Amino acid sequence: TWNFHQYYTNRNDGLMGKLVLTDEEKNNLKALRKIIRLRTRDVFEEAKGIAKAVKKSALTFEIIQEKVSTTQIKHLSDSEQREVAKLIYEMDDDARDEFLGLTPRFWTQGSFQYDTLNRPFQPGQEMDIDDGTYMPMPIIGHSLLILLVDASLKSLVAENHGWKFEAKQTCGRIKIEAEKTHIDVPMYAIPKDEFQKKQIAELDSENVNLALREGDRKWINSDPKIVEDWFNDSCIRIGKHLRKVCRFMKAWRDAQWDVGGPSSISLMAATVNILDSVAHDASDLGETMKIIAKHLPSEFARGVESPDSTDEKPLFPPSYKHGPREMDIMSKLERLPEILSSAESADSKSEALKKINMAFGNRVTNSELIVLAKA
Ligand SMILES: [Mg+2]
Repeated sequence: TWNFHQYYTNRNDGLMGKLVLTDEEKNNLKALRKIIRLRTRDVFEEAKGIAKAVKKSALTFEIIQEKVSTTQIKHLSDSEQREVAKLIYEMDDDARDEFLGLTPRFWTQGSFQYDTLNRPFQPGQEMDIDDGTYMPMPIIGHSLLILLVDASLKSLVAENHGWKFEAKQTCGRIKIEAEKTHIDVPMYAIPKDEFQKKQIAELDSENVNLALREGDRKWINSDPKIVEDWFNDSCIRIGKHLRKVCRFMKAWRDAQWDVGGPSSISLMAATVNILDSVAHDASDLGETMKIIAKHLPSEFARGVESPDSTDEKPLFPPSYKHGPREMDIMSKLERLPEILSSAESADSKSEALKKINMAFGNRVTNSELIVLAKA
């Protein structure tokens, strides 16, 4: 019978040592995010410069266009530039007024904010950085904001070799395969007055709207602060070990799937439900990971519901809604406890390391992190 606590938690050779990024990596991602923010704000200032020239000495559309083709918005297709120029021209005094006072704001979400960003494992796997841009509007164009953020990202891509722009449904994305990193930029709309009033010092989820790229619906009520709050709360409530086991389950997914698998947020939600309803010992994360693995299939089978009550879709669908994908996820889920149990009862440290590395991959190599269990 073996103990795997050091295998999991050691910050040098242990799994945690292999997943957490160094302060340098962490700062390179902050620098990249700062770059994206600066360019977004700059492109908005250029566009607003044009619009301000429109409010002032009213100019012709063909002139507006000529000015637009000189700003970083020149990194859009000639048709998109046409769209931008148009929307800026067709603007009424009011919309233009509101627009000239709009300055985009930013707030990061996902792993990087939760502090659960794992070093990518298999080739193709990358670091996900979601940095949302919030537009303080009342209650302006959807297309105009989408085009301005798009123009910011494409303008940054036109400056760097190996960078790519991908237009996804809930965001515009910048990929950097060579650096194994990618940054999504979802756009939200928030109430202006409440934003200013709170600034002179939390908004209301009911008024935080996520813009959708295509479809009949161009906005949906979605606040990331809900999930962030929920996880932070669950972290204080459960303990410092929740983030660790969440990182471990995510690493497990990253090791069992080169691409795909259950979302990290479903694994997190389930893991928190388990740690909330089952007794465990934080001074032994191997035992805890065994409990978690043991209760995960039963959690994913019943279905995992988002900690956001406004979310109508679940993080993971229940059993009677499972297709090949969810059945595959249930296959691996049900295969993990057998691996931890097998590894626990190995015949040597090296074989225990071999068996336990069947779940998280060959990342931990030091077999001395595994030790005999005390009576
Ligand atoms: Mg993302």
